[PDB]
Amino acid sequence: DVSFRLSGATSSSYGVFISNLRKALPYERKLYDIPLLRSTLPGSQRYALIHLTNYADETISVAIDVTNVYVMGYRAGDTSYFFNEASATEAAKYVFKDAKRKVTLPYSGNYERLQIAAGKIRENIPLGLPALDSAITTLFYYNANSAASALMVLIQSTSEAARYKFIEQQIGKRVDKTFLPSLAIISLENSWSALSKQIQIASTNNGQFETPVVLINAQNQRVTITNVDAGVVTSNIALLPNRNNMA
Repeated sequence: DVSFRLSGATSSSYGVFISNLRKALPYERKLYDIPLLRSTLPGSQRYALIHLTNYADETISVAIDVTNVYVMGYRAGDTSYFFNEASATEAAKYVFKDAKRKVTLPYSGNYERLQIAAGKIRENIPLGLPALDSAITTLFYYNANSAASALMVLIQSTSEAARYKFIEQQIGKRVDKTFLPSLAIISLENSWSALSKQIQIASTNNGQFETPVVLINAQNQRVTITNVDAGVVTSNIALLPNRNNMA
C-alpha cells in the first residue's frame, strides 16, 4: 500500500510518491526494462491502497487496481467508496474491509462518465499537487455533485503519472499551484494501452510497431509512433500494462 502526505509536498516528494505508487504495483517482468505489471494475481493482491493526507491533514485511501493501475475508488473513515462499475465492487471485497460501508458511486470510473458526472472534461481539470489535495478534500467530503472531477484530478495525478513519468513530472512540478493538463499528457493517458501493447509487439518485432500509435507530443500535435526508438516513449513510459489486461 502506498502513502503520501501533501504536507511538505514537493516535485521530489511527488516523484517519490508516484515512484512508491509504481513500487507498490507488482510486475511479472519488464519489456525494455519497463515494468510489466503482474497480470495474474489473487483478487486480494490485485488492489493496493494509496494513503493520502491532504494539506489539511485529512487522509483518505485510494483503491488502485495494481494490474491496470486503474483507480477503483477510495475510503474516508468507515465510509468507503467505489465506482459503479463491477470492477470497483469486486475491489470493495478485498480493500477497505474495515470500512463499515462501501458506497457505490453514481458514475463509472472511466473518463467519459467521470467528465459527464463532473460536468467538466479533463482538459479543463486542474492538475498538480494542490489538485490531489483538493481531490482529497472533495472526496473525503464526497460531494458527489463534483467529486467526479476530484477523482479525475487524483487519478491522473496518481495512476496516469505512475504509468507515464512525463505526466508525473508535469504534475509534480506544480507543487505550489496547478494547471490544466496538456494534450500530450491526456494523449499519454489514452495511448497507454496502445503504445505499450505495441512496445510488447515491437519487442518481438525488432522494435517496429504494427499499428502506429498516434501520440500527442508536447506541442499539442499528433505524432506518429512506429518505432520504439522514440525517446519520449521509452523514457516516459514508466509502467507497462499486460496484453491480457488490455485489448
